[PDB]
Amino acid sequence: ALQLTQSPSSLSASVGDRITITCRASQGVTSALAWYRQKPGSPPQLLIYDASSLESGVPSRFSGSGSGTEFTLTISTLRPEDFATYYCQQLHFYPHTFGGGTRVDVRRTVAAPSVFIFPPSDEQLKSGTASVVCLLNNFYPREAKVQWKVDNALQSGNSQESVTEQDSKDSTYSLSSTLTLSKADYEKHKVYECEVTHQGLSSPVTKSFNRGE
Amino acid sequence: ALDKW
Amino acid sequence: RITLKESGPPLVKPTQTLTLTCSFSGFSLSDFGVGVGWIRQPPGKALEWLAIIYSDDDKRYSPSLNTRLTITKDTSKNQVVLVMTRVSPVDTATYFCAHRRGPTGPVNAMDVWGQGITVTISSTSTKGPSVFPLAPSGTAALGCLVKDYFPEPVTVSWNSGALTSGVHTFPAVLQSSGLYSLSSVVTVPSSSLGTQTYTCNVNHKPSNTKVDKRVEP
Repeated sequence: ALQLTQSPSSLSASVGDRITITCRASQGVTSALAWYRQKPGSPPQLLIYDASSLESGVPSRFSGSGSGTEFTLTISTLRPEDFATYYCQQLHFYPHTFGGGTRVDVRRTVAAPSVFIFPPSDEQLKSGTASVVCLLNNFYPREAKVQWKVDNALQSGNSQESVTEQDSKDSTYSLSSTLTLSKADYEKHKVYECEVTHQGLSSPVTKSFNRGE
Repeated sequence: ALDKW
Repeated sequence: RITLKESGPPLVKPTQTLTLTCSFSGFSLSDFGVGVGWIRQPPGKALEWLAIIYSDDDKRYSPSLNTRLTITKDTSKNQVVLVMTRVSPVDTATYFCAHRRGPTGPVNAMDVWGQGITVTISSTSTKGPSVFPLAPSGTAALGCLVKDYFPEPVTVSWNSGALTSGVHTFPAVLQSSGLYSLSSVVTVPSSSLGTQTYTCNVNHKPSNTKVDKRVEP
C-alpha cells in the first residue's frame, strides 16, 4: 500500500518561530496532497489543498509546496493556536492515506521527571489484584521510558500508562504507569522497581520498595 | 486504483 | 454554509455491528463529484481513512476493512451511513465524516469535517469505581487510583476543590477487562504531611457513585 511518511513526527518550538514540516509519499501523487491542523478535542481543519493552495479563511502564515513524492508545510511565524498535530493526506490513489502526523509542542528547558512509586493498598489486595503505580512528574521533553522490574525480572505486557497534556503554565508533562499483578504474584515477590529513562537524567533513575519492608 | 479526479 | 454531524451509539459490544449516520446541510450529494467520506481516530493515534461515497453512488473502502464496511447514502434525507461489522476494542475511536468538493484542484482535500462521534467498544456494563489510595512518605506525592469503572467519564477533585495547585488527573486507560482505570495525583510539601489532610472526591455520574477517599502515608 502507498505509505505517507511525516517528518519530524514530533517537534518543539516557540511562538514566533518559523517551522517547516514534511510529508513523503512512497509513490507519485502529483499535486493531490492536503494538510490539516488538529487541535485536541477538535476535528482536523483544512489548511492547504492541492499541495499548494491556501484554503479560504486560513491565515497567511501557512503555506505548502511540493509535488510527486515530496511535500512541505511551512508556518512563517507560529502562534499559540498552532501548537497542535498536523497531518497530510494524499487523494491520488485509493485508499486516501493520511500521514502519521507531526506533533508541535511548546519548547522550554529540559526538565527531568520527579519520580515516585506507590505500592498497592491492602484494601485492593482483597479484591485479588495488586496495582502498583509509578509517577513521573513535571518533565520535558515528552519522551520518557518506564521499565518495571519485580525481583529484577523485567515486566512486559502487564502495564499501562497515560500522559497529561502539556501544562499551560510550565510547559511540562507528567506520566502515570500502572503495573497490574495478581495478589498471589505480588505476595510471591519482594522488590518492586520503577526505572525511568529521560533526556534530563544523566542516567536512568530507579524508585523502589520492598513489599514487606 | 486511481482517484476519481 | 456546509456542516456535518455524526450520530449513533456511543457504546457498542464486541462482535456487534456499529451503525453511524452523517447528516449534512449546506450542500447535497446530488451536485456532481461531491463526496462524503469517513475517517476514524483511535485515542491519541493518527487519522485513518475508512471509506467514501459520491454523488453517483460510486464507492471506495479501505482495503484492510473492506469485508467489514458498508457505506450508503439517502438523498431524501441528506444522510450517509456507515456500517462496520464484528467490531472489537481496537475499533474504539472517534469517527468523523467529511465533505469533499467536486470538480469546480479543490477536490484534493476534505474541506469540511463533522465534530466527530466517540465510540467505545466494550462488553462492559455500567459500573462504579473502586477508589484506592496512592500513599506518600522536600516534595511528596500522593494520590488516588480510581479503578474498574464504566463508562467514561469520572470526575476527581481534591479537598472539595480547595486543592488545585500541583494536581494531575491522568487520562483514563481502557483495560483489557473492558473497564477503565485512572489516577489523580497531587504534589505537596513533605512538611505538610503530618498536619494537612488530603482527600480525593470521586464522582462517577453514570453509576451515581460518589466516593471520598482520604489519603495518608
